[PDB]
Amino acid sequence: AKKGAGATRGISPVRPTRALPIGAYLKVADNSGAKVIQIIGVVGYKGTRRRLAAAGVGDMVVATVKKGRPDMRHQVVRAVVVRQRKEYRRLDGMRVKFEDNAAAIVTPEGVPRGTEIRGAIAREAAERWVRLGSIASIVL
Amino acid sequence: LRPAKIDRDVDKPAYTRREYIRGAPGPKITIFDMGNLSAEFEYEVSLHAEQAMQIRQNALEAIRIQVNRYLQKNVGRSNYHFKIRVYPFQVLRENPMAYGNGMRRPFGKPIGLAARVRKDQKILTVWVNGQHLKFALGAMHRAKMKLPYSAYYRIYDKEGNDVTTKVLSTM
Amino acid sequence: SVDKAVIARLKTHGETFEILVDPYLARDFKEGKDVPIEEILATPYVFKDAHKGDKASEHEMEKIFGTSDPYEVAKIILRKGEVQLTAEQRRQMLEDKKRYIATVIHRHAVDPRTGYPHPVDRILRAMEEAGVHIDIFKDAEAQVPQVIKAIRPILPLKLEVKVIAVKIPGDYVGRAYGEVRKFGNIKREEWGSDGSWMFVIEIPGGVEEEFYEKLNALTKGEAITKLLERKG
Amino acid sequence: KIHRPRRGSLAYSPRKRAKSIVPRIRSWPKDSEVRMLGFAGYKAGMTHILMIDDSPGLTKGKEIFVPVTIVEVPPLFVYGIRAYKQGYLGLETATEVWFHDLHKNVARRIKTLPKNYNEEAFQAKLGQLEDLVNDGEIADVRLLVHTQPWLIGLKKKPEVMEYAIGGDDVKAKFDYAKEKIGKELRAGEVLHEGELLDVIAVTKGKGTQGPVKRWGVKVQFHKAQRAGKGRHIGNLGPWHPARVMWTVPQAGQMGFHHRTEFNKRLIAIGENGKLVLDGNEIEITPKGGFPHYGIVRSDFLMIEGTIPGSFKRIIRVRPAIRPPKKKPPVERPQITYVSRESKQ
Amino acid sequence: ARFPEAEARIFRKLVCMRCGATNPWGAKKCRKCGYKGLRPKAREPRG
Amino acid sequence: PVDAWIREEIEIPEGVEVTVEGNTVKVKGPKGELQRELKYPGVQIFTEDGKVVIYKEFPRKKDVAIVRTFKAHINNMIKGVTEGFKYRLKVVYSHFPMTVKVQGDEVVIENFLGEKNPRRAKILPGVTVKVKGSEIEVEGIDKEAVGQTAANIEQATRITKWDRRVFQDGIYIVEKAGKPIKF
RNA sequence: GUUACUCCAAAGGGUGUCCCUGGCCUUAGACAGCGG
RNA sequence: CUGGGGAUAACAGAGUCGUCUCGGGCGAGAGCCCAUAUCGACCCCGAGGCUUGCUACCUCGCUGUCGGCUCUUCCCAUCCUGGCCCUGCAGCAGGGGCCAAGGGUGGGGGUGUUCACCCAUUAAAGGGGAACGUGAGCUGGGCUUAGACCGUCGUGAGACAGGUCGGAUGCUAUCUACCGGAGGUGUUGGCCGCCUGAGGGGAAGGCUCCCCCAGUACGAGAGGAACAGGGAGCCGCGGCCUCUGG
RNA sequence: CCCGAAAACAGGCGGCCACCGAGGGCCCGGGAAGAAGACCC
Ligand SMILES: [Zn+2]
Repeated sequence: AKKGAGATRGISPVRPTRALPIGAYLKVADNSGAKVIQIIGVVGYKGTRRRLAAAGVGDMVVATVKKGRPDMRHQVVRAVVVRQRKEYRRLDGMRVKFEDNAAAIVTPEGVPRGTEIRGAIAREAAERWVRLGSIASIVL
Repeated sequence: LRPAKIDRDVDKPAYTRREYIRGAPGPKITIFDMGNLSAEFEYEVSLHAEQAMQIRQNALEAIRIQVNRYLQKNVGRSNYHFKIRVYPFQVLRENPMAYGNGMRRPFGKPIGLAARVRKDQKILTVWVNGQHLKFALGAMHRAKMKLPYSAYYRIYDKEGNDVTTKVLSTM
Repeated sequence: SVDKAVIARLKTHGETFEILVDPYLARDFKEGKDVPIEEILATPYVFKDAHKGDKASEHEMEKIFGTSDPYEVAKIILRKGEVQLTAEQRRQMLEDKKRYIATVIHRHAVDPRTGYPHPVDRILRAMEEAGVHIDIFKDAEAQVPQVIKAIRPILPLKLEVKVIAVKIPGDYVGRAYGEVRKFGNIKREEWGSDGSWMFVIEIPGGVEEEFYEKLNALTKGEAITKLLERKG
Repeated sequence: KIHRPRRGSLAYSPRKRAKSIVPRIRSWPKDSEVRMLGFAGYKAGMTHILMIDDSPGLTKGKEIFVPVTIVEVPPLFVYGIRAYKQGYLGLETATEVWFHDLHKNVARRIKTLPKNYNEEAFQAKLGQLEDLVNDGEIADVRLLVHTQPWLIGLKKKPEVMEYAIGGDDVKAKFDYAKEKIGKELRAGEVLHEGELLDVIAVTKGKGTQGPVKRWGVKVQFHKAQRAGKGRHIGNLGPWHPARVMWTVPQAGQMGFHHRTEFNKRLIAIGENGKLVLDGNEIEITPKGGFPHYGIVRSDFLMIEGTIPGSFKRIIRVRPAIRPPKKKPPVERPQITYVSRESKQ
Repeated sequence: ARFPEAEARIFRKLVCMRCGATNPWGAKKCRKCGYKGLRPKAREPRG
Repeated sequence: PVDAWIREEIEIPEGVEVTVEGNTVKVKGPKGELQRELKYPGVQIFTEDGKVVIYKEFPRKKDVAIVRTFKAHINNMIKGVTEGFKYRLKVVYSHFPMTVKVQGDEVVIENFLGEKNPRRAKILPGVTVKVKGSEIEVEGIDKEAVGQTAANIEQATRITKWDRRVFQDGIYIVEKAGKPIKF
């Protein structure tokens, strides 16, 4: 047991489906300067001939900032998907979906660049990144 | 420059006359005698060509420099009369083709020079005393490396008789 | 190797004569060297055009320039004309030269506030910001002095020779003497009854962490040191 | 150059119609327990349960959704014993012994049954086979079995098959077979709840299909879609070799293939249509009946996951020729809910 | 942490300067190439 | 060729019985009995009154080498059935002491470099191993099997991933059949 | 290797084996070993 | 426009290998000393036929095209994955070399582009051949007709291996080949059923990350592994419709 | 794991008939199978 007290990652047994390919615009839910981002990459993914990388809830993506204060605009950031419109299954068999697609901006390690998340987030995301539910007021 | 297998052989007529060859080049070799020239040494170690051959002046000069540096670092200028016996008289030519006209009017312009040697002919000689035959053989080897074909060395005494086997046995 | 020979021309007296030179030996030829213009050129003439084929009239040259030899008029074409270096080569050479300059300055220049060095990266940044006129045919060593002042105000710094006083408990002195004198300028090498080496060195001042870290790695962190005045 | 894997597998070729609707078993597992190594039944339908997870891995100890297939298994009848010997290359049949009293319907598969063949003749033949086996020539003993499709009113023409016996002693195998012949055999005497199984059946038919669906070929650019080539492959190959290669994807028969699956878990064995969960006896048949299959009434297997075949197709089962190293326990798991709502 | 017993069995080896193959202790030429230059396996660090 | 009738001879000691059965050599002595097959085209092994004689009647270099090799093998067999052979191993470590133990036909080594997994060496039949602290003895009646057991115990500890000037832990032979190993 | 030619890879190396020649030590020689 | 020409070019092929791609021998030296950890001048010896040239043996209505999409296969001179050796290899990483072609080698921006350049990921994002694989498979952006504009050359009609806009894409398969599906004869009388399994095919699997071993070995410190043991996922393959979507 | 008695040593076993007739096909009601044929009840 090396480093568990100060930690950024955990395990989740659900593995939702991949609903957002490269090119998708995400509304930002954290209280950072950014408002809208665009997906240009999915961390950890390897594909095939003429396949677009896609992401779902709990995955870390590489994105560009399109709207927000000039300090953040035109930069390449990392972020985590915290809710999606495409329904995904759980262990009991009941499906779950949300009202919109949204993300939260983090550091390559997994540390949030912000102190407040607005709206409900997914337990899958909160489980895989233990430093988010702390700063989220609703986790379903 | 171009590979030496182009000029190795001797199947072409001799081309050694400068009152008729237009634009012929000068030699890049000026020194043929090195060391001590008036010292009457005992043993004469001479290289010999194994077949007929055509040696470039570039190879000649490289041989000269290497062998002389070796003999200086090991034997000492006071010894080792070193001589190259052959002079470059042949003129080598290349066809100026590579817009071009290909094989139209092909007769080469002169590029370089070479020395012609026949079978069992002497190329170079080291005159040395007994206590440096090791280094004379080393020089033989070094020169052998830098030649287009193969060559063999022999040894001679005063009166110029072969004592190579007797001297090789007893070291 | 005419495949990638480039062109240089001199326009004067109402005509146009190109040449086919090696792009990296023309560099030396106009930089200032003992020049084998034979090796420089690709074809041994002077011509209207490299892609057409028309070598001009000998007495036309005689008239305009004054020479009969073609190598001499090509020499003067390279003198007073312009070479057709590709944008690739121009960019690459420009960058390499200004990198050379940035190193040549950083290695011995620092700010008189605290003695920190100025990294080559932000040296390059200050250059690109102020706007520097790097010549691609001039000698770097000789064009730096201008670039000094053109960038001093935007980024002030001085040529600040650091002078240091160093201690070693010599057990690896036979392992550090040569290594540390590779730098140079070692003054008053002194000793002690405990075989311990004490001295005062006068190296340039920009490179300090190199010296410190190499000494620490070579002595297993068993070295004492003190910075005397930064004699400029 | 762009690299990518080829489209489809070459391990299941030629992709042709199966030789028979009754599937053949090619290899048998090595078992120390002296028992019949398989059973056969008819596929009925699918449902789902909620159970507490047993197997190693994450999710262990939690309540999970599990899909389930139901296979109706009426008892088989053992009508024969075969002996095998070793020939030059492989095994060859040495002789057969049959029972004398067989159902009237067996003649629908075997049109030519013996005329008199009384019990004393049957016993004399058994004795001959026994003495033959008692020497040392014989190498393997197998049972001859037929289904009884008339109990569940599905049809009247039985399916006739051969099944191997576990162990490594021909004499033990023969004692088992001699105590079995002439009788009905149930699935609870052969299978154990919690086992892993391999299932064998012929897949659903789909007729002739093109390469997009038969091999996973791509649909061409929309210009080709408007040219008349959208659902075609580009070319059949290069100039040299000046022939079409067998590896090039083409249209042909799709479906109705012999296929084998690995490591499907047996959850529970039911009797007379009922399952006992917590003292209760509940019916697996959903309200309204299984779609395209009626009511289950005799005996049934509950198998995890999916299995090849249409609904009323004959299925064969064998134990785990190739199991993993971290098997789950051989014991019925804890089931919290079984769905028996309408399925249409 | 010197262990001469370990050294006598790790470092009693010759190496060929042409191909790099290892050779027995008393070899005069190499096995794969016939080169006559063999140097002992390095027992202290160089440079 | 080299000579005419190359012939080597061995004198049979106190109570050693040597027999030939067509290409095999049986050697019985106070302890144990050994067998070995030795054949090469043209080489004859036969027993005289009190001698082992190896003969070839028009030999080349390779035949001479074969003959001398066979002679050495027979001498080893004789010495083995007479006295025996004894090899010695030394255990060394810097950190993580490791425990070596004998388990049936295997030697097991634990805590080598701190690994959670044990290394295993196979003992050949007719060999006995004794562990007393940092020193190990392999005693046996036949030299090939004895040396092979020793070599296996050694090769169960070999590293490939780190510099051996620094990582030197393991087990090493120090004495072969009564012959120290020196650099 | 089992190739007359049409239509067959080298410089440089080899205690691989079979031969020829010429010197030098030998009844205590040329390795290793008891003993500086 | 007519008549002809493979007596003669562009064009693929044959030949050749100067050039090109890949190597070797010897040893001046560089490397604190130390040729050979690494680098290795000058000079000599080669392989391949994947670059361009040379020649003019084949074809003058065989097809005269570049690039892209789609589909299959082979070579190794190996980029990653498996296993080893030396080091100027403490550890983490790096250099160099040996065995191995089973699997992998992707997505985007400008440009008709191949190539080259840049971006973010990645275990890595190797390079070649098959008529510069593949138009009786597609496309038609470039190139190479007839229309038109600019610049330059020319008295002019006009031209430019200079730039720019626009500019036709045919087939009922005779033989063989392949994917699947049937009817016969033979197997020495006819028929029903169950088996064997000679031969052929297979990638049916490949790879990554996390936990623990462990802040341990190593190391002055900064930093920082491994064997075993536990989990999850991506790519590929084969099936099914209980659940969810169309 | 898939194909596989046309495997030319063109196989083994059990059973039925012949040495009027065993067996098979057309036909009829239909699919879980299907371009014609074939397959299954
Ligand atoms: Zn070597």
